[PDB]
Amino acid sequence: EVHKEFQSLSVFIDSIPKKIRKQRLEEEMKQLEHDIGIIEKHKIIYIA
Amino acid sequence: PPVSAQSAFSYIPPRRLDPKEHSYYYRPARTGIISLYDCIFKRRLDYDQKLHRDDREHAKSLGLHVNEEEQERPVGVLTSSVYGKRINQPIEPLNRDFGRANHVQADFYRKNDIPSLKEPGFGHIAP
Amino acid sequence: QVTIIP
Amino acid sequence: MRECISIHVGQAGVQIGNACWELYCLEHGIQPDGQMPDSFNTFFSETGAGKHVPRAVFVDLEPTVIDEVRTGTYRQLFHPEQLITGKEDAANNYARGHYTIGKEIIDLVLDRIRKLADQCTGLQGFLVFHSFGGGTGSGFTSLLMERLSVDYGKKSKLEFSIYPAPQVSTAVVEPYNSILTTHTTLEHSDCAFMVDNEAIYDICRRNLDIERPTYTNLNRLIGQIVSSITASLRFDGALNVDLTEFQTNLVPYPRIHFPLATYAPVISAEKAYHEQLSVAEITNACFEPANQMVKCDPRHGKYMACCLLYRGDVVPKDVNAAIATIKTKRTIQFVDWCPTGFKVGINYQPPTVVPGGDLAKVQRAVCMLSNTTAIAEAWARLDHKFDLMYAKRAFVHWYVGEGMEEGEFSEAREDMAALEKDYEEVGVDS
Amino acid sequence: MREIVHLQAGQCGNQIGAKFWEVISDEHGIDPTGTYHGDSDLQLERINVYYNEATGGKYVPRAVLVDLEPGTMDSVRSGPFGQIFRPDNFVFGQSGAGNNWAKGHYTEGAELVDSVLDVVRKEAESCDCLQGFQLTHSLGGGTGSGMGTLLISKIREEYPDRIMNTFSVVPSPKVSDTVVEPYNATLSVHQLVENTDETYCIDNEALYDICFRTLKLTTPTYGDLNHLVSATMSGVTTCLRFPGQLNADLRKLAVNMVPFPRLHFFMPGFAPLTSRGSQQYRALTVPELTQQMFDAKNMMAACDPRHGRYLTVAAVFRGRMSMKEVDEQMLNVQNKNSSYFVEWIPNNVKTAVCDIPPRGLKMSATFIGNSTAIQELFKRISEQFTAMFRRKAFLHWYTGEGMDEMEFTEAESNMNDLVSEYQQYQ
Amino acid sequence: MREIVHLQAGQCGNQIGAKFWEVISDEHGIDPTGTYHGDSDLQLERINVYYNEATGGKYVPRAVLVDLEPGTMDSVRSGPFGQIFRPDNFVFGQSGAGNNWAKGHYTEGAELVDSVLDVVRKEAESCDCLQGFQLTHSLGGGTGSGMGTLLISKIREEYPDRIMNTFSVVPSPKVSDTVVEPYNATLSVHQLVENTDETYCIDNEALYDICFRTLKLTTPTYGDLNHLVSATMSGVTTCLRFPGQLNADLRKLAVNMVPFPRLHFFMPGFAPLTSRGSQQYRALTVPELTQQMFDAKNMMAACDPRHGRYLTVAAVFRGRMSMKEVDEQMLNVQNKNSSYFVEWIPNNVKTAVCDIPPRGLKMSATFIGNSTAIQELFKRISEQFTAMFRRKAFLHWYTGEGMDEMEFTEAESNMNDLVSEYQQYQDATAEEEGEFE
Ligand SMILES: Nc1nc2c(ncn2[C@@H]2O[C@H](COP(=O)(O)OP(=O)(O)OP(=O)(O)O)[C@@H](O)[C@H]2O)c(=O)[nH]1
Ligand SMILES: Nc1nc2c(ncn2[C@@H]2O[C@H](COP(=O)(O)OP(=O)(O)O)[C@@H](O)[C@H]2O)c(=O)[nH]1
Ligand SMILES: Nc1nc2c(ncn2[C@@H]2O[C@H](COP(=O)(O)OP(=O)(O)O)[C@@H](O)[C@H]2O)c(=O)[nH]1
Ligand SMILES: [Mg+2]
Repeated sequence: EVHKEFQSLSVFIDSIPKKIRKQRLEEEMKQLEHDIGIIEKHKIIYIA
Repeated sequence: PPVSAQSAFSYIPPRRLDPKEHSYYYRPARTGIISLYDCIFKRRLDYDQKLHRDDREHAKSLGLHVNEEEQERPVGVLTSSVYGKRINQPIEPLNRDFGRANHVQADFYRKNDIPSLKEPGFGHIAP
Repeated sequence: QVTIIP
Repeated sequence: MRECISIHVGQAGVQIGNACWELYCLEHGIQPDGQMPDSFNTFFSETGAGKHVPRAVFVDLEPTVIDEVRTGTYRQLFHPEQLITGKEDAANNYARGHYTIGKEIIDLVLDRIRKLADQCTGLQGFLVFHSFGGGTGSGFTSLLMERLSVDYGKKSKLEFSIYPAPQVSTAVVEPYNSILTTHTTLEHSDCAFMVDNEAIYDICRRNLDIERPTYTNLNRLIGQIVSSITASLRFDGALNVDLTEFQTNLVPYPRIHFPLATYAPVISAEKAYHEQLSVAEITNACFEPANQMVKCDPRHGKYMACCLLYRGDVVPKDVNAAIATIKTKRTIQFVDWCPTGFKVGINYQPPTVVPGGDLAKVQRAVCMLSNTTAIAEAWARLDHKFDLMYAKRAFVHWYVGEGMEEGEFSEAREDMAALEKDYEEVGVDS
Repeated sequence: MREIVHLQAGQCGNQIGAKFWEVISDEHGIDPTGTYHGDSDLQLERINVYYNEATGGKYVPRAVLVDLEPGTMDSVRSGPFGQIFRPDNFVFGQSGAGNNWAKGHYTEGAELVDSVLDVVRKEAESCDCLQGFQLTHSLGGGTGSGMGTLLISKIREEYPDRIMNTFSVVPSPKVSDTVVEPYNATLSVHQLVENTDETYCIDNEALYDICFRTLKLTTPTYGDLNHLVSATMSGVTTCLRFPGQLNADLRKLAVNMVPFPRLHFFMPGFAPLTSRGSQQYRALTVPELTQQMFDAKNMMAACDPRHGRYLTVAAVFRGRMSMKEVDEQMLNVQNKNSSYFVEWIPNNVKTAVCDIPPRGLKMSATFIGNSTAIQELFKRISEQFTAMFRRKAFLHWYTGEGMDEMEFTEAESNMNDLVSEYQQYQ
Repeated sequence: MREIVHLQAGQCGNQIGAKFWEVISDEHGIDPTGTYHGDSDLQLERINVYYNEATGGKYVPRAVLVDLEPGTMDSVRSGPFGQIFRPDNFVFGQSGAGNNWAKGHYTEGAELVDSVLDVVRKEAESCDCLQGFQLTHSLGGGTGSGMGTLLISKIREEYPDRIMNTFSVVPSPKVSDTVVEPYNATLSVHQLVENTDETYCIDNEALYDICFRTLKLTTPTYGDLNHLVSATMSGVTTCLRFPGQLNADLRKLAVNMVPFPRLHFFMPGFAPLTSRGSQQYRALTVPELTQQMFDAKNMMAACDPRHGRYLTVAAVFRGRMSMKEVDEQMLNVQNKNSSYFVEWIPNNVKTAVCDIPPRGLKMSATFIGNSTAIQELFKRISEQFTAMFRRKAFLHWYTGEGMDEMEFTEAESNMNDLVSEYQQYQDATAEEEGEFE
């Protein structure tokens, strides 16, 4: 869903709210990939 | 989109096939890849050897089952496939009486062992 | 070979 | 011992060739995989495992018709290399198929035809399948055949050409490709048979009880003719017929080597249920203008020579009684310098049919090969069509832009004129 | 195996191309996400003609999108199928042309050309056997006629021995939506006659009359018009990607329909168009199609062939059928209308049959005709041009851009001998 | 078995080196604590190249950190990966450089290098046998240029038969940061010609163009600048630490790319660079990586390669791949751009293939180019030098520390001849006829 919004963003970006929204989306996607990779590293999971 | 620009001559959704009798072909739709994220991160590190370009995956009919799907259809969608449809039910049996052979080569010429210059010995029963 | 999460 | 290499060029050759190689496999009892469940030696090569490889070479400049062969029911039957595919089609251009594109693949097809002829202890001849309309079937086969004549000196070569009909046509530039190729086959050929599309359309609609015929339906009937021609190499008979000898009785002069092929009987199963078919009427059906497969009337000309091929239960006596009836009939006219113009041949095996086909099970069939004076009318209308194109410079720049020089258009036309005056010179009585 | 590059110039060509990529993704069963959801192994057997593989089993179009305003592609990207495109193929400027041919060709259009030729060269180099190009434009706008004529001039001199085709929305008399359209059309057709192999003329009057008289649609919006254009545009390149009994590619059609290098303007047509209520009573056969195909009410351009002569006729057929009726009926219409065909070309008509039909119909047909009726369209454009030019109107938006007065007489002379060349062959 | 001693000088060199040690510890699976947390066995097979085994199974880097100001290494040790460095490798003076080449090379730098060479001697005599030296610095400041070239001069004297590799941040014409920058650039490239075997010139403008146009970041801050350098860093020496089909170390690159002993200025390049919005829509193919090599937009040195000719090109690939499409694409590029490669040197491109790609990527590659287009960088510095020199501007801060006037004239003269061998070899023809007309 977040990547669908990211590709739904416009092609030319110059406004400050547009840049802020783009950067927030990019950081969200990066952190989502980090969590998915951490979970997908191995099969069995123990938590504290 | 505006309702004025919206028209009902041709509304195309993501392509859903009705039951197999509704399609031009006799087969339900392929499921394909269900996870875009798996599609975009779980690629192949290995390179397959026959593909001169890893882009064109089906380079020369690699893993396309068009042949037995033509056999599965009662009549083919290709007119070039009409030829081989009716081969495994025959109408008349084959007639093999009038077939040429090589009796000269099958009787006159032999390979080896030189049968003239040896005693017969083992396994010679008189005719 | 074991993942641990806080 | 005896064998012949078949080559199929163009989309016409490939789509006629899969129908031929179906008929060959059903006639010899060979499965599509290539294994039997010594008459096949003329068309197949043996593998030590027992698989039979056909001696056919499929060449085309586009992959749209070769891919269905590589994915059809005969995928594993053919050799994976004998299906040779080019890059771009000639697109009904003789200049493209003879000077720009065909030079890329000619070294490859000559390499395979040399490899396939290296297994030949002694070869009878070649069989070529092409059409005069298409660019691949006209432009490529002109350079292939002249290079084959340079490579091989006096090996016989047989064509099965498809002619542009007087009324129907599938393209506009067809009279250009026909004239500039029959120029090449005039001096670089041994024998070439003519087949028209429109006449077989009339035969299929009238006698065969089909209102909706298909290209699949024509290719079986012409496939039966080629099997009737090459029947006596495979199967014994009272009078065995060899490739060198019905080529002996059909060319009175080096210039005239254009016979016409007709087949009889060709009728449906319901028609054959009522009408019995003896030897006298099946050879009477050979000369009928309503039964010929070339759009010309032989009553406007005279017969030069005739060759008859018989299959099945045919007696040598009543074929001679039938020939005397044809000779004594007034309508059939022969030249004065050829009193004996007939040749007969008998084979014992009856023709086979394919399931899903049309032709009925018949004891006896006959194939007639005729040389007729009346065939010059077909060349007359196409020459008139050709000069009517050329009088206002129509479609000339497409040929010229490939490196094709302008004078060959006039050179081919004057040789086609000289072919007409040579043809008119013979048919006068002394 | 054979490769065609798509280009979209102007706003009008963008929505036509967007509808074009929608209907052929449906024809090949491509989901709007980008994956494959299809029901044939023939769909994927030749899919690389219009698509590039993405890694892991995705397909992206081989198209580039150009204009002078970024507001157009914002709707295109946010469209129903806008998410399949490549985000680096979008090339745009900052200042619009404003329906000025001078601005799109000389001053402003000279900067985006240096940025788009890198993209189209990178896309053409990636494919192995490039067949040619295709592009869509409109002659009533500054972008579609200004830089599009410069785009074809530079591609032709860079790739000389290839083929391509244009799809041009020709201006029409009564629905002229811009006061400078005769100036935009006249200066663009002069570039097209020597630098284009195939040109297909689309008239907005004809597309209105198709829906008014044949489809009987009460609201024929631009989405319906583009689907009508895309239907007759997807059918000309069917034999490249689908097998058939009589194959005919773009080079096959061009060598037969172009007898002289200055005669390459063609009037398209689509056969199986049928209204809503009359679909039930209309019984689908081959001789039906050729009766509707040659109807003057079913043409794609506002020119009546009854006032002209038919040079050559192209008809490609879609779907499984036998073609004795194709060959017989098309002989019947050639022998019956003896005075409507040229006598110096016998066998005016070329046929082609493909096995795969469009989705939802057993069969279809597409008609391509070369005729002398287009000289009436060229002479009415020329007479509107010389009426506008006689009193020196709107010349300060062109001569002030850095281009002189003599080219107007040059383009007028190029229109004079073109209609003379068309008339003398009649 | 072949160890590499890393040197970091100046503020710019320390920040890039901190990013460099972060990248290759991520490659080798070293956590910031100092232990080993990896999944494969090939990470540990060649680990002594950059690391020293310590007590408790911990690994410490073989790097020394020098600076005339103390404040920078507080930020270095407070970073994410600054706690792996041992404290006695931090050597600092007292007074700042002042952006003065005289202070960094003669007055402040003289006392400090006696303590710097003590630690370097201890590290190099703890290796099995050394392979080479690696140094990160910038020519703009005083510590990076003045002390950086002094450490090159003294080490090359002490170790004569080694390999010397440097990664230098050249000045830029338009985003120029220091007013006295053309003085320090001119007074340091002279020392870098004589005593270096490889020189890797990196420009800030060219990497800004890479981030703006190719990578397409709204805010590519200095964390993203130094990471792109660090990716190019590890691609040069990935052969010494990982196995591959075709092996080529620094000495392989030294022999093949240096035709004459003073022609050793190379521009770097890192092949796979995708934006986040187009990470998903493009194919990572060996034809694509070859296409992303030679475009002028991907260069880290701000010199147009089309204005010159490639003397020698090196390409080091990583990942599982057959070498025919590698060999076919190199031959296709050399054949299509025949005028842009030198005629009297056949086969201008050397290929190297490794089997271990970087983390989180399918395949990767590194482009290194010895081109004659680098002469524009040297002539624009000399023109900026001479114009500022003609009015004797800013020279009392140089002549007040004991420098004379004629050193500036000598360095200008050696820049004037250095571009002269670049120009005559660019215009050199395979046959002696065809010129001198
Ligand atoms: N009788 C008969 N003729 C055929 C058949 N298939 C194709 N043809 C002939 O082929 C001619 C046109 O040539 P094409 O179909 O284009 O094939 P081609 O010879 O390879 O020419 P290109 O495709 O342009 O390379 C038509 O006029 C047909 O007469 C067939 O199955 N039977
Ligand atoms: N057939 C068709 N024509 C269109 C469509 N949209 C706009 N047009 C025509 O395009 C003309 C305006 O062209 P314009 O958009 O200014 O061209 P541009 O400057 O190149 O973008 C109008 O006269 C319309 O008739 C469409 O969806 N279909
Ligand atoms: N690429 C890059 N350049 C840097 C960075 N930090 C500083 N610089 C450059 O270094 C130059 C100043 O060098 P300086 O710090 O005075 O050198 P020093 O006095 O020897 O420490 C400036 O022109 C910057 O462009 C960095 O993190 N990345
Ligand atoms: Mg063909």
